[PDB]
Amino acid sequence: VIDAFRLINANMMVLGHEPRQTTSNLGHLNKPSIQALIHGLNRHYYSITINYRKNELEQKMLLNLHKKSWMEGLTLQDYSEHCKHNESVVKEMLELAKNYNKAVEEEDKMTPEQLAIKNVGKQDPKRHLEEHVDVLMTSNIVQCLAAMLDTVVFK
Amino acid sequence: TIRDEIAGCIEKAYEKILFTEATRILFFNTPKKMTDYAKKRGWVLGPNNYYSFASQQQKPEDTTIPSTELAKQVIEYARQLEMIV
Repeated sequence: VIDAFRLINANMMVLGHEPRQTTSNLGHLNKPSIQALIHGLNRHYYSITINYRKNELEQKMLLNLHKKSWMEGLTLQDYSEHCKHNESVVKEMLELAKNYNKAVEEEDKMTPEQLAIKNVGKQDPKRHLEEHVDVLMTSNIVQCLAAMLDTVVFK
Repeated sequence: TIRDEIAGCIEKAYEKILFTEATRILFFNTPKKMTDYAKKRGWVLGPNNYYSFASQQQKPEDTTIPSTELAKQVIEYARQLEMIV
């Protein structure tokens, strides 16, 4: 993001305005160009490159601060609260997944027949198509957080 | 090799068996083999009768013992889920 600029001298318009040396960073900076308004600043102005520096120690903790933010304080609290969740209304949330698996599949079982009508994968789409990946991933989250029960509750 | 199998296969599991009734299988008259069985089995020796106490035997529950392998099986099961992944 951000940006950076520099003012070229306007009284130099009689002499050569065309440096620089080590044109590498110049080439990567002027790119992409990227519309018009951006190019309207090539005259009277020129940009200047930006690069981060580390400072990797504090950056390492700065990663772990946001990542650990999702984690709990004691780490046994919200996971055991998800174990309280592991049977809620989770049998009812699994009934939510069961309705997605009936309703999406009986209409996705007509698709193998419809492929013979259109012959074969021409546009399309419907849809009503796939979406079982998210259902399997949520069910896998359910079974893993539920597998934590035998680990936590026991000892 | 049959006679020791009388002792092994009678219990478990029978509640009780009368004296002379087991004497009908051991044959003889009043053998010392049934005394040696009163040692080997142990098990119980009762008056004019016998007993499988106690009780039938050892009373497996097994309570929290199988919960360890019930957690353990799910450990490697989840590992198979992660191998997909």
